Amino acid sequence: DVKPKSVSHAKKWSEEIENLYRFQQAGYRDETEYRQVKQVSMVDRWPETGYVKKLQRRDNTFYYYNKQRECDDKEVHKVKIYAY
Amino acid sequence: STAFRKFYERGDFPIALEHDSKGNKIAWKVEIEKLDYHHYLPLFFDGLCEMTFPYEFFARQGIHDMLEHGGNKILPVLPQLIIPIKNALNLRNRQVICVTLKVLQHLVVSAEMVGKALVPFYRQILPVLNIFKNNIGDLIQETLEAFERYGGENAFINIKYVVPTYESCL
Ligand SMILES: [Cl-]
Repeated sequence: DVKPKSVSHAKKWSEEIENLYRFQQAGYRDETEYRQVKQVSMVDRWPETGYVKKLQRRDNTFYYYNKQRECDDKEVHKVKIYAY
Repeated sequence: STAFRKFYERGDFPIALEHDSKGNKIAWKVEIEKLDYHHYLPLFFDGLCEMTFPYEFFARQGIHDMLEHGGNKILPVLPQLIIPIKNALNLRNRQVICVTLKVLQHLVVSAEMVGKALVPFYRQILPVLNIFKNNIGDLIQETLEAFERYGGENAFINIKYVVPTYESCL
């Protein structure tokens, strides 16, 4: 099965971290696990920033995300980086 | 095919649509390591079907560079490649099969664990090869041996289930 090999924490915000924060807020490690749990054509993203716009959670309710950065520097360190 | 052709004409196509007279390299507008492979790698695999110049040149060169430099970005995207690989092979076109098998060979050495993660999808992708098994016959054998070599302990039997004539000594 396709699952990550290892996990570390992040300490500097980035475009990568923002999108990981959005998946994890919704209960998913990353896009790989989101696409495993739900049936997805394409993830809804904001055109200008590429950020995740909308995700369906496990109980089938939906999370929506701002066009602009949501991940606070103070919350960066809580985002997990998975290695594959 | 049609999806790859729309992709090719978009601004967000990450390859510069230019030919340098010195050589046949492709020039990337965007650095490969900054592309989200979840978006870009399946689109390039959509172009396995492509046989029309110049689309097929850029589909093939794009796939190669993204596999060569993907590193740890490739495995997480493997599940999204199965359907494109399967659609291409199932056209039953010899030229598409030849390029696709070379691509699959590159895929299984592209990064660690990719070959093993391919094993559960053998039954989706290998069946059409039985039409073309023992030039394409030698390519099929060489490709199946690559799969077995990097597929771990469960590779041989799973190849043999779908390709009953498969014999190998590696
Ligand atoms: Cl290749």
